[PDB]
Amino acid sequence: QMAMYFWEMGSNAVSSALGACLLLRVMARLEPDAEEAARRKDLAFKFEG
Amino acid sequence: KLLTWESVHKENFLLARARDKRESDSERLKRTSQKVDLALKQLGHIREY
Amino acid sequence: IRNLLDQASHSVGHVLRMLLGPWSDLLLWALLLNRAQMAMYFWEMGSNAVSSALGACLLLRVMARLEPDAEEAARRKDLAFKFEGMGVDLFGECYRSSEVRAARLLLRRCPLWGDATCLQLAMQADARAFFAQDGVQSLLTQKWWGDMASTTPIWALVLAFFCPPLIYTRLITFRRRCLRRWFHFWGAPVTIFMGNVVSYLLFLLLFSRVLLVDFQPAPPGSLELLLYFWAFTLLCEELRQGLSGSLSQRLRLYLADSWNQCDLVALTCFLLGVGCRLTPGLYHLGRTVLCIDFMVFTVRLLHIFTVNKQLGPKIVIVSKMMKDVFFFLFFLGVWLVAYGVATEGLLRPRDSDFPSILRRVFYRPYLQIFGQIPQEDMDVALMEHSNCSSEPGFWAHPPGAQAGTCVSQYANWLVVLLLVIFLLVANILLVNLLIAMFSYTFGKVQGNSDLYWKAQRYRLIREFHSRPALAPPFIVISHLRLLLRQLCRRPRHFRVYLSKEAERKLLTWESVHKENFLLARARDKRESDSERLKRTSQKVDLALKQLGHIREY
Amino acid sequence: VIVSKMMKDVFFFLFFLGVWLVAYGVATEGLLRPRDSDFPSILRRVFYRPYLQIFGQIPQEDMDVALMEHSNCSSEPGFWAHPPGAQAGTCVSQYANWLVVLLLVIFLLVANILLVNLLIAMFSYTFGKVQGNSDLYWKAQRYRLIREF
Amino acid sequence: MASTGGTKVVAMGVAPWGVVRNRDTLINPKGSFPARYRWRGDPEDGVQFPLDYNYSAFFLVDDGTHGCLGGENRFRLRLESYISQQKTGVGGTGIDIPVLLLLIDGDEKMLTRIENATQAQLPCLLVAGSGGAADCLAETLEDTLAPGSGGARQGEARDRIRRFFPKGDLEVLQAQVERIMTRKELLTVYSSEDGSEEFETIVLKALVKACGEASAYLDELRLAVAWNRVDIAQSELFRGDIQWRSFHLEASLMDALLNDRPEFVRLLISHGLSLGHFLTPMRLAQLYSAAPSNSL
Ligand SMILES: CC(C)CCC[C@@H](C)[C@H]1CC[C@H]2[C@@H]3CC=C4C[C@@H](OC(=O)CCC(=O)O)CC[C@]4(C)[C@H]3CC[C@]12C
Ligand SMILES: CC(C)CCC[C@@H](C)[C@H]1CC[C@H]2[C@@H]3CC=C4C[C@@H](OC(=O)CCC(=O)O)CC[C@]4(C)[C@H]3CC[C@]12C
Ligand SMILES: CC(C)CCC[C@@H](C)[C@H]1CC[C@H]2[C@@H]3CC=C4C[C@@H](OC(=O)CCC(=O)O)CC[C@]4(C)[C@H]3CC[C@]12C
Ligand SMILES: CC(C)CCC[C@@H](C)[C@H]1CC[C@H]2[C@@H]3CC=C4C[C@@H](OC(=O)CCC(=O)O)CC[C@]4(C)[C@H]3CC[C@]12C
Ligand SMILES: CC(C)CCC[C@@H](C)[C@H]1CC[C@H]2[C@@H]3CC=C4C[C@@H](OC(=O)CCC(=O)O)CC[C@]4(C)[C@H]3CC[C@]12C
Repeated sequence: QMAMYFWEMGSNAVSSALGACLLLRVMARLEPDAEEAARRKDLAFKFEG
Repeated sequence: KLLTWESVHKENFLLARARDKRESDSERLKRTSQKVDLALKQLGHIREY
Repeated sequence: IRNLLDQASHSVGHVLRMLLGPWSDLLLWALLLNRAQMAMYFWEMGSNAVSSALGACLLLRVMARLEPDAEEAARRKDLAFKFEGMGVDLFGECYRSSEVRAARLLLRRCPLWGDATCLQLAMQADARAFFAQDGVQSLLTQKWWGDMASTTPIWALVLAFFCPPLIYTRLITFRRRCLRRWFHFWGAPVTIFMGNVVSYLLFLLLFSRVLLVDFQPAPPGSLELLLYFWAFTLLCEELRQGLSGSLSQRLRLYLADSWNQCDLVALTCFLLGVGCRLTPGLYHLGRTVLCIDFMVFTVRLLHIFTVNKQLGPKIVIVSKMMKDVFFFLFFLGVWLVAYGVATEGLLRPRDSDFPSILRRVFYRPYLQIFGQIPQEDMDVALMEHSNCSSEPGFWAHPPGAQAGTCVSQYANWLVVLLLVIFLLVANILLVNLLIAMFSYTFGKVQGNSDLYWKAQRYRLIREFHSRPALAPPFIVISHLRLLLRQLCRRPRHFRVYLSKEAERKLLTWESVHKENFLLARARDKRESDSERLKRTSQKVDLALKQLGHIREY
Repeated sequence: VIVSKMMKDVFFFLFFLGVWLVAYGVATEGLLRPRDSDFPSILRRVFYRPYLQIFGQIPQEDMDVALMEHSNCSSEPGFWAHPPGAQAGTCVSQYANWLVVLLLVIFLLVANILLVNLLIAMFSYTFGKVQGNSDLYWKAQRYRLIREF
Repeated sequence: MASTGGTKVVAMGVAPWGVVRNRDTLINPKGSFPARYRWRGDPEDGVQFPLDYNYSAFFLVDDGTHGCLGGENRFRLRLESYISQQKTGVGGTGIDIPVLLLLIDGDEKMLTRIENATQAQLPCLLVAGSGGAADCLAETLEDTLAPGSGGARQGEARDRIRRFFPKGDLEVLQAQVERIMTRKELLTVYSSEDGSEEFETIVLKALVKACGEASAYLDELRLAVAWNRVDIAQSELFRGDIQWRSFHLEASLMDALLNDRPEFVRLLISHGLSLGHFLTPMRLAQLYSAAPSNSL
């Protein structure tokens, strides 16, 4: 919820929305469990859409 | 000038879906139930009369 | 129930022998007496909550088969759906938390429900939506690849199957330390199944080898007797499986499940092939039956591959397409009689033997659907004219060997026309309308059949576990271990063991996820817009009662 | 990009036919017994000659004895009727050739009627499914390709 | 049962061991039993009180023989002092936790109970209109220098203590009240018929008087963040003599960030922070230090 708001205040807002969606797909490949990854990868979908 | 034009369209878009959030029927039932109950608290302190 | 108690008084059926006149007990009572709202709550307080949700869904499908009326059964069977779909939703919370410990939920022995495994309680219950969810399907892959890391590739199972040295490599990761590595490879249900596929194609290779070449009228040779010793073990496996998987009560349940019939037809026919092949009189009839017998064993290979995760769903579809074929088979068979006899009546062949008259009214029109249109045998304008008949007409002998020696030519403008109408009905109407029937039912039944194949997948997976690891050529070694097992007793599946202390830690973690799930959907119930209108109307009216007692002022 | 997604449906057709091509092909080659039984030719009449019957090439004169000319071409005690084909064997049998005619009829019902028209049901379904995903997929790929050039 | 959603409120019932009468003597190997208590089975109701099946814990205290209710008192004041030393926030950083005694009416021993709480700096929260120990103290805290008649109330306190206590030794029962009233400010009166929904702010009101200039400045708004209650934090910042300085907002946003709480973050940025004096690189390293240990 805080990543959404910090996006809403800073500039570069299109690219930071894709830059967020970059790292969260990357971090979800680095999570050992399926429950933290799919929660991280769902928050990638929120920054993409 | 590329950023500030784009950040205008962010603050125009955030203040567009916040209006659609507040004017959703799920939020009018949220807000009216926070007004009827708040009107009942004004009725709780006239019962002593 | 009352009569069912009174039936059991003077005397699932074991529940009758167990129940006679705390949470668990209450729940049981509720279920037995259909207290539908109370069965839900008694589930919400007791432990074993996943298995009691499947154990509820077990009995309510059983009780709905024992209800004489349709109104109490369908009310009982609908309350089975509520315990299934809530056991689905509760396991989905448990699987998304700890995939290792939710896997231990299924393989746990609950002491209730006749000490049934939670996967076994779901397949007795025919709970297909419990097998549809990805927590059970991923757990079914792990048992299918039993101690072989179910994200294993397909091709490197094959290379390890033909190289048992390649088992002891960096590949095929798993979970006497040399001998421990051996049995966890070959005892897994992938390697048993592949050993039952590789051997069975070698049965079909051997069967074909003994059918196309090594089948001389003599008394039989090497490769024929090796086929007999082979299919004696296919008779043994199927027999043993059927008797295991009280004697003749298992028999009638074995004569259902229609691929067990095709296992019976194949072997039954096979015998009648070997029995006619060994007698000198019936040799040519003996080969004719064994050629039909090769087809039944080859279609038996199409039932072996319904365990596959890529083919299995599909194989189950083409049995659902049989109602569409039987309409094509009827509509054509109406139209094949209509076109075929009218053609054979218009042109009059002089060779009118019943094996040949029946060949030009069914077989020659049937082959026109598949491109074989003998114009020279039906159209006189492509024939050579002759006075081949003595009857007063014009004839024009056709060149075909089974078109009759001498057809007529009177209305052969119409036979040309009737061919044109036939190709419009058969190839254009009927073939392309069957694709409309296939494309529709493949839309319908696939969402049901893939829902159906999940449960079947589990059953199949479970089976191979009791099946021994050795190939059916070599399974005499495995069947003599069972015959020595029932003789060493005379002078005297998955089933993960839960520890006594690990059981409550399994339960209390699972009962946390129940109380977390019940307090999640109760919030979604209270925050529904139907409930906010429910609660505000209970607040406006209650605020109006505070206005009713100020009106006196 | 779609016809790579249709490969799972072809591989079911390729399996279901390959089951049925072994079943029809060996049972036909076992009923009629050609004397020319070389392994390049025995393998040609159990896979290749049934496979071509799916595509209109149905050699009746090579499977049905009633379209052949009868001869004592073999020495084994039966009735034979030499077929005219170059790779149908010099001398097939004729014992149960009512059934080879019947087994051809069952084959054309499974291969051309069941299997071909059930594959179109599989193609029409997955073209409904995967196209909304693959056109969503091809957009990104389009960009990558564009960037490359 | 009133709010059917709820969050299953937690309540530690610190009792003495020698009072619980239906002690099943829980399993001497390691204490791991799920052993159930026998609840209604007692014809006695004397000095043999049971334990209640409504508390999430029960810190039984074994002073001596089965008897009086005195041993557990020195434990809890030793306990609640330790609780107050413990900090609140993910990573052990934030505020010292707020502990407060709620004084519904008691006895002679209840007055010397809360003297020790003042000695360990506990903000007592006595309720007016209660009775024996509270209203004996509630009449004294409203009897300070400006409402009282100077030194004439020093003789009046002889009378009013006897009104709630018919029992003897009034002299130290007078004398210990001024020992309490040396503190006088780690103590507030819950005004009768003036709270019960404002209680959550009166609890808030007592802590600021307690922290008001040594105890790790509680700042009144950093506290509402740690309680995760948004409606307090707005009305504290929107109203109530709005004189918030820099560092009052600076450490408040830290606990809004370290503890997750994003709705408090939007409030503080709405009232504006520096973000160029806030994002000093110590605080970013502070922000990354509160990552969970078993993370990726
Ligand atoms: C020289 C002799 C000993 C070998 C005889 C040749 C064939 C009879 C063998 C060699 C390659 C084998 C195939 C290689 C690939 C596999 C994958 C295998 O898939 C699985 O069993 C696991 C997948 C699943 O069911 O989930 C099925 C058997 C199969 C087709 C094998 C079937 C039999 C084959 C054709
Ligand atoms: C009068 C002439 C045209 C013969 C008509 C007979 C047909 C009605 C029968 C004979 C052989 C049958 C086929 C032989 C092999 C099988 C495998 C079978 O595969 C499965 O679906 C297994 C799944 C399951 O049964 O659970 C599907 C039906 C099928 C194609 C049969 C489809 C219908 C056929 C053509
Ligand atoms: C696909 C739907 C429309 C049903 C159609 C079924 C027929 C196309 C099939 C089923 C039975 C078959 C017959 C089974 C028995 C034989 C006898 C056989 O004659 C002989 O045995 C002696 C040789 C000769 O002189 O023909 C010729 C073919 C025939 C009629 C077969 C021709 C084609 C038939 C009629
Ligand atoms: C035993 C006999 C019947 C041979 C069986 C082999 C087939 C499985 C293979 C051989 C050649 C293949 C084809 C050769 C050309 C390609 C192009 C290819 O086009 C794409 O989709 C590119 C898109 C992409 O891959 O990203 C699709 C598969 C296809 C049609 C192949 C489909 C399957 C085929 C027939
Ligand atoms: C489409 C699905 C059901 C799989 C079916 C595959 C077969 C239709 C294909 C794959 C391999 C092919 C064979 C590859 C090797 C040759 C050997 C070739 O014989 C010779 O080389 C010598 C010449 C002669 O005497 O025939 C004859 C055809 C044949 C069997 C081909 C015939 C058709 C085959 C069996």
